[PDB]
Order: sequence, then C-alpha cells, then structure tokens
Amino acid sequence: QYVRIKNWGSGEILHDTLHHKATSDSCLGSIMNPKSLTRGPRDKPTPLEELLPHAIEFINQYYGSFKEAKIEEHLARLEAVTKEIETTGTYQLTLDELIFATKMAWRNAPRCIGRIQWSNLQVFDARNCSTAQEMFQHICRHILYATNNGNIRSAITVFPQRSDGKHDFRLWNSQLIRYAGYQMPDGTIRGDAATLEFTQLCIDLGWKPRYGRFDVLPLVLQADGQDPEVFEIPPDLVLEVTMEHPKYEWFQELGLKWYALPAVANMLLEVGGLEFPACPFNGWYMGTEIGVRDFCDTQRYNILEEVGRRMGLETHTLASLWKDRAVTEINVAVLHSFQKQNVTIMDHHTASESFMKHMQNEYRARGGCPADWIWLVPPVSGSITPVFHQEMLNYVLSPFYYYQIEPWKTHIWQ
Amino acid sequence: QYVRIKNWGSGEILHDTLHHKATSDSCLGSIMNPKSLTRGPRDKPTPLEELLPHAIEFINQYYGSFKEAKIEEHLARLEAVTKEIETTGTYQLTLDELIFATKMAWRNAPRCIGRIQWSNLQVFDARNCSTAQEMFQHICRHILYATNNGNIRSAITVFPQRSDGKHDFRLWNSQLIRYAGYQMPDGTIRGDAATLEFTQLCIDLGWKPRYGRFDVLPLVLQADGQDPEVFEIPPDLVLEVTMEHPKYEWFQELGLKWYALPAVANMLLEVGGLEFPACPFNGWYMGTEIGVRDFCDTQRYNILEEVGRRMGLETHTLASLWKDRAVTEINVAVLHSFQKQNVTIMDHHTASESFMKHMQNEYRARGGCPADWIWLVPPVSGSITPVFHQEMLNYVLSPFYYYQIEPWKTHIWQ
Ligand code: HEM
Ligand code: HEM
Ligand SMILES: C[C@H](O)[C@H](O)[C@H]1CNc2nc(N)[nH]c(=O)c2N1
Ligand SMILES: C[C@H](O)[C@H](O)[C@H]1CNc2nc(N)[nH]c(=O)c2N1
Ligand SMILES: N/C(S)=N/CCC[C@H](N)C(=O)O
Ligand SMILES: N/C(S)=N/CCC[C@H](N)C(=O)O
Repeated sequence: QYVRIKNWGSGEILHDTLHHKATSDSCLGSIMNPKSLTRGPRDKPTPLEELLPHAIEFINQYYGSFKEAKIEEHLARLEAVTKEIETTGTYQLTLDELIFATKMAWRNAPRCIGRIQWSNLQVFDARNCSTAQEMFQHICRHILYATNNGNIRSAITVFPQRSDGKHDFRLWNSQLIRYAGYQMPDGTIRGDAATLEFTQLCIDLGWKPRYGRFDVLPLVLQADGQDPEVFEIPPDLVLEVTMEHPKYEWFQELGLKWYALPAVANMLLEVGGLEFPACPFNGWYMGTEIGVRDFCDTQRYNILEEVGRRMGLETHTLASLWKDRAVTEINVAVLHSFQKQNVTIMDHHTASESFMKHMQNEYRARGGCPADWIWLVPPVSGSITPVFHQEMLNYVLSPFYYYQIEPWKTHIWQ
Repeated sequence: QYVRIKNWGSGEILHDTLHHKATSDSCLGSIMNPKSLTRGPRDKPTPLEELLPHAIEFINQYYGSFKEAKIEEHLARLEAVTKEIETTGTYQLTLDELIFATKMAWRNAPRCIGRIQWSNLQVFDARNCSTAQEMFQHICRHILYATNNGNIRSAITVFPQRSDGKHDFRLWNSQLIRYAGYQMPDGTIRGDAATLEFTQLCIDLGWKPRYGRFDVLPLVLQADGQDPEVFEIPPDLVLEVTMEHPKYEWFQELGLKWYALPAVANMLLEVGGLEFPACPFNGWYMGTEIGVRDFCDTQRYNILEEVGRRMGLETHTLASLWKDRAVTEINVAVLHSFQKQNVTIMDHHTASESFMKHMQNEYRARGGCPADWIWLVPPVSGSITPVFHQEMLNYVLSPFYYYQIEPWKTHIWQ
C-alpha cells in the first residue's frame, strides 16, 4: 500500500506514496531495520525439506574449507547429520563447526568494519545451558574474558539453538553493557535516551533506578521459554573510561565516561538451517561510535552544544563550522582517554584502511565481500576515508547475524 | 555473469562473484553510474505507442497541477499533442510546459540537496538552436546570467530535443566551468586530475595547453550530429574565488582558488517520452564540494597532506585526527573566501536543515521525495547532519535528469 519511513533523529514517521509512480527500470538501502535483515519468531520447528538442504550446503561449505579436505569425514558427517536430522528433527554442530559458523557469520556481516579480524574470534559454547542464572554466568565469563583488563578481545558466547520456536533463549538488552535513560521530573532526560523504553521495562521488573547519567543497565535474560529474570551486572566486571581531552583540561569537568566493551546482545545467528536467537558477541570500539554517535547524536547524550560553548565557538552560527570543530575534539578526547587508560580502540581512519585491506583479501580469496556502504562509512570525514570512494554490494549470505523482533513485543506472560 | 565494482579512489576495478550465493530475500545503492540511472544513444525515433502514453501522462501531470485546472485546454492540448504526435512523430512542448518539466525533473533528482529551491529556476529555451557556435552563445548567456557577479542564480538552458538519435546536441564537458589536468613530464600531475582524459581530448582537437593548476577548460560542443567544435570560454565570464583562511594568513600562500559556478553539463532531461541530451543547469556551491571533495580527494587537488603540515599536525599518525582538523579548516577557508568576496554559497549544515524542510513540504504535498542517502549526506560530519538519521527511498520518477554515456565513446567521425 505504502512505505513507512522513520527519522531516527526526531523519531518522526512518514508514509511514502510516490514510489508507486516509479519507473520500469526503489533501493531500501537507507532503511535501518528492513524485514530482509530480520529473522522473527516461530511456533513450529524448521520443516525437514528446508532444514536438510541448508544443512548439507553448510556441511559442504565447512568441509570445502580446509586445505586437503577430509572427504571421508565429509561424506560421513553429511550422512551422520542427514541421519541425525531425520531422527531428531534438528541437529547439533561439531564444536569446530560452530567456530567456523560464527567466524563466517561475522565475515558475512555487511555492516561491520572490523571484519579483517574475522579469523581472530573466541567462541563460548553455551549450547548445553538451560537456566537464566546459568546464562548470566556465561555472560559474566564473557564480559570478563572480553574486557581482559583493557586489552579487549573479540568473542561470542553461543547459547542453545532454536528448537520449536517457543523455547528460545533471548537477551532482551541491546548490548551487554549499556547505560540507562530516565525521563526525569523536571521534563529533562538523564543518561542514554536510546535505552528509555527498555529502562522502564527493567523498572517494571522491579529494577532499582539509580537515576544517573551512567548507570549500567541490568541483564534481562530469558531461558527456554520462561519469562525474563533480571540480573544486575557486577560493577567489578564493567570497565569504563573517563573522558579527558589532551589539551582542554576543562573537558574532564564534563564528568563524561563510557564503557570499554561494545558487545551486541540481541542478534540471531543463522547457520545450516538452524538458528540461535541468543549469541552476544563483541569486538572493540572505533572512536566515532562514542565520540560522534553516542556523545553527539540528538537522541543520545547530545553534548555538542556545550562542548562548543566551552570551546568558545559561535554556537549560533551554523556557517562557522563549530560543530565540525567540536566533534573532532570530542573524538580526540575519546581516543586519548582510551589510549591513556590502555583500553583497545581504533580511530576511524586506520579502521577504514584496514577494511580496504580486508576486501582486497576477501575478493581475491572467495570472490566477494557483502558491504553496506551506508553503514561502513564513518559518521564523520566520510570522503576523507577510502571506503567512501569504494563501490560495494550489500547482500545476505549464510551463515549470518540477523536482527530480530524486540522480544518484549512477542512474549508469553505466565 | 558477475558484477563489476570500481574504487573511485585508486581507480581499481573488482569483479564480485559471491553475490550469486545470496539469499531468497543485492542493493546497487553504492554504485556511482548504474545503467538504471543512465539514458544512452539511439538510431531510431521513439516508437509512437510508447511516446504517446508518456506524452499523455506528462500532459496530465502538468494540467493536474494548477489550482482550478483548465480542463478545456487540458483536453485540447491532449488532443493537440496526440494529433501533433501522429503527424510529425515527436512533439513540441509549450514553453510553460518545459518550465514545469525542468522544475519537476530537478524536483525528482534524488542526488541533489538543493531541491528546496526547485521552484526558483530560470529556463533558457534554446530548442530552436542549430549550430555549435549558437550553442556557445546560449552557454555564455547562461554563465553570465547564472554568475550574476557573485549573487549566483539557478538556471538551465534547454537545447534541441532528441529527433532520430543521430541528430543529438551534446556538451562533452562534465560541467560548464572546470579546470584542466595535465600529466606532466616529471611524472607529477598538475591541475584537476579528474579532467585528465577529457583534457587530452581538448588537446587532440588542437586546444592550447596552458599548463597550470587552474586552467578553465574549453567548451567542447556538438550540434545536430556534426562533430565537436572547440570553443574557449571568455575569462571575463569565468568568476573565481581565491582561497584564504580567516586566521591562517599562510593559507593564501597555497595559491588556491576555485570557480564560483557549479553547472552540470553532460546530463539528459527526460520528459513525456521526449529526451533532451543537452541541457546544462546550475545551482550554487555547498562548501564541502570544494573544501572536501575537490580540494581533498586523492583523485583531485589532494591538498590535505600540506594543509596538515603547515598547520603543524602529526601527519604521520592517523590516530591524531589531523585529517579531521585540516579538512575543517579548508572548509572554513572556502566558506570564508566565498563569503568575503560576496559569492553565494551554503555550508553543509544549513543545507541539510533546509533539505529536511524540503522533504516535510514534499511528503505532505505530493506524498514522497526520491532521495539517495549515499549522495545527500555530506562528505564530512555525516551524523552531525539531520539527513544522516533520515531513512529515504531512492526511486526514479519522470521527468528526470539521467546520466548519459560519455559522447566521445559513441561518436561519428566525418
Ligand atoms: C574486532 C573489532 C570490531 C570492530 C572494530 C567492529 C566495528 C563495528 C562497527 C564500527 C560497527 C557499527 C556499530 C554501530 O554503528 O552500531 C559494527 C557493527 C557490527 N559488527 Fe563489527 N566490529 C568488530 C567486531 C565484531 C565481531 C567480533 C562481530 C561478530 C562476531 C561483529 C559483528 C557486527 C555486526 C553484526 C554488526 C552490525 C550491528 C547492527 O546491525 O546493529 N563485529 N562493528
Ligand atoms: C540551488 C542550489 C543547489 C544546490 C545547493 C545543489 C547542490 C547539489 C549538491 C551538493 C550535489 C552533489 C554534487 C556532487 O557531489 O557532484 C548536487 C547534485 C545534483 N544536483 Fe543539485 N544543487 C542545486 C541546484 C540544482 C539545480 C538548479 C538542478 C537542476 C535544475 C540540480 C540538479 C542536480 C543533479 C541532477 C544532481 C546530481 C548530479 C550527478 O548525479 O552527478 N541541482 N546538487
Ligand atoms: C537512516 C540511516 O540508515 C541511519 O541513520 C544510519 C546510517 N548509517 C549508519 N552507520 C552506522 N555505522 N551506524 C548507524 O547507526 C547508522 N545509521
Ligand atoms: C562509491 C560511492 O558511491 C561514491 O564515492 C560517492 C558517495 N556519495 C557521494 N555523494 C556525493 N554528493 N557526491 C559524490 O560524488 C559521491 N560519491
Ligand atoms: N565496535 C563495535 S563491536 N560496536 C558495536 C556496537 C557499539 C555501538 N555503536 C556503541 O557506540 O555503543
Ligand atoms: N552545487 C552544485 S549544483 N554542484 C554540482 C557539481 C559541483 C561539483 N560537486 C564540484 O565540486 O565541482
């Protein structure tokens, strides 16, 4: 009938009618959460006829990998899985298979610039898990391992796969560590406005509102099918970086800081027909994420106004390019602060140069590299970056890390 | 078989094979010159059965416009055109129709941020033209009018429409005014490296190589079907702005300047079935085009290296964010210099804010607004801009300004 378009800034929604008068030649590229990048709920298992080919394909991918293939085991595994499939319905992956799965799924994530590190990933097998409390433990083991006291390490903890579709393990949080946002009495908003709805949720589930600007949210976990059990993260586990500029000593007066661990929680790993609706992973921050997005977005901490004022710029004259100047300094503050306190981080430039090297290896190797230009290009200094001037195709392969419908919209309440 | 991907930076070409293993859900969005945005040559006129509906549709669009429609004339014109069509083959547009055509075609250009000015456009009817020399005159009239001694005015001069497909009027240049690029003896490259191949062309057609960094290229024009007649632009007509920073007095030592007129030449206007392969237009510069793209691209003047050195930054440490700092200053230099010498220009921020206002008017009015996010988002400070956080659909409507195959590839040599 029509297409819904949202402005992630003002949150305003629009309905596009004109597209119908289009030509006999409508790129969805700009859209954030398309259905084509999401993998929703269920009620029944994966029909055999589908599950089977996907499975075989996957096993063929895996075994087609290693130098001098293990043809016998290849056939054997195919056979063994085929069998296991017809016998149980679903099937289990050899640990080494999962490792390969997650690495490829990351390798296939079109919106990630860190993919040159695809081969350096740590996998935590939590497939035998069965309780929320047990999830919580694996998660802490994750956070601890990942953090590694500043020398951040990429890792992913894989929880139980999808069975029927009503026995799903799910982390309700956006990412492992994430500050809270509260709509205060004086009409204002303290903390991270992005986590506003979710915060209220934690509150409803009896969470203790610490009412600050940097209150690390609790882990909302749900096992099998059972409701979400709220678990607060141990502060000793949450490493943070206090922001301070290398020349503007007044920058620390802003009382700013940010968590050192970027760990996406709510994504789904699809592989060989199976799907794991819970498998948080982490890489390491890229300056701009914090400096530009987190600190400067209108919908986030929105600091640009005062970082500009305190710098003395003509904040009431757009043409003075103060916003450009301010942001750059916030960026160095972040980079400086992470660098100073020995917490891994990568500036957007060195990041892009490496991604360019990634493609070069990727195309030469397998013949392609799914890339979302809209996402891959840094939020600042776009054309200064090599990736801006790089044409790229955005396509979904398998395995893959799909988005998924926010669990609180589709959940049973016993 | 496979998809060709080019890196507009290193000019390197790659062949994507992987896309085939895609899912049963491949956005071309990143591609610069897709076939879906181009309208090539011909050998025969526009088959009646096609020409007719497009024509009627167009006339319906036009007459459906004005408050209290002129139904009688509507029908009359439909009839009159229908008749004219079956009688001549092609047909002629009432002047007021062309005006409406160009404004809508601009209004439908998904890669332009200045579209809030869609209604403020000047149209020069050069449809009765017939010689290159005569083109040259209209062009000068254009450049002169457009320039308006700094207070730049948006305008478009429409040359003769397409007849058979071998009697096309075509401007071989990228844009009206554009500096030259010469691959010098000492291996270096002076001027605008983008206009390297084209420059050689001018040279081959006996053009006098002035061997500098800012030599405004000659107008390569071709009328009817006849070969390109070289015409040099009158220097009194070419207004320029000498670059100078408001605080770094050493910035003018760079001996930098740029033309004040952004006038795209090589595009094609499609409307009601007809197509005008020659109809250069112009708006007015947006800082970043010159400051970021023109001055800082590796493939252009590439000044970032020394603007950084002269500023004293750690040019050998990407992480110092010097590139971010340098560019911002070059940007203010451009804005300052244009502002100082009273030449219209708009910073990227004020530009985006107005475009946001444009959509608001556009959606509310007609129900849509074709937008290419990849193009609309400024080459620097992306997320600082409102358009970054704006989801948008990129679709081709009609009328429309299509790209077109570089004429020197498809041309007769008598
Ligand atoms: C090793 C360092 C890594 C870096 C520098 C890196 C960087 C990034 C950046 C800059 C983004 C955009 C984030 C945003 O704007 O929200 C991103 C997205 C993403 N990354 Fe990577 N990443 C890294 C590791 C990983 C790992 C280890 C995985 C998976 C195993 C991964 C999976 C993804 C996915 C799926 C997205 C898309 C998130 C979404 O759609 O919201 N990344 N990453
Ligand atoms: C009034 C001021 C205007 C401004 C501020 C403006 C600005 C821009 C900018 C920033 C771009 C991108 C340029 C590039 O990166 O190469 C652009 C592209 C474009 N503009 Fe606008 N423009 C204006 C007027 C116009 C007018 C008057 C027309 C047509 C009648 C127009 C048609 C287009 C088209 C077709 C493109 C795409 C060019 C391409 O695909 O290479 N613009 N404009
Ligand atoms: C609407 C638009 O797609 C959206 O604001 C984008 C664009 N590119 C992005 N790129 C990254 N890396 N992260 C983002 O959140 C976004 N958001
Ligand atoms: C490959 C990529 O599409 C290309 O470098 C782009 C992106 N966005 C752009 N946007 C504008 N305004 N102008 C451009 O030339 C480009 N080039
Ligand atoms: N570098 C990585 S893995 N980022 C993932 C999400 C982090 C988010 N952009 C943030 O800024 O919090
Ligand atoms: N503002 C307008 S109409 N731009 C059109 C092309 C100018 C080109 N980007 C340049 O920098 O020369």
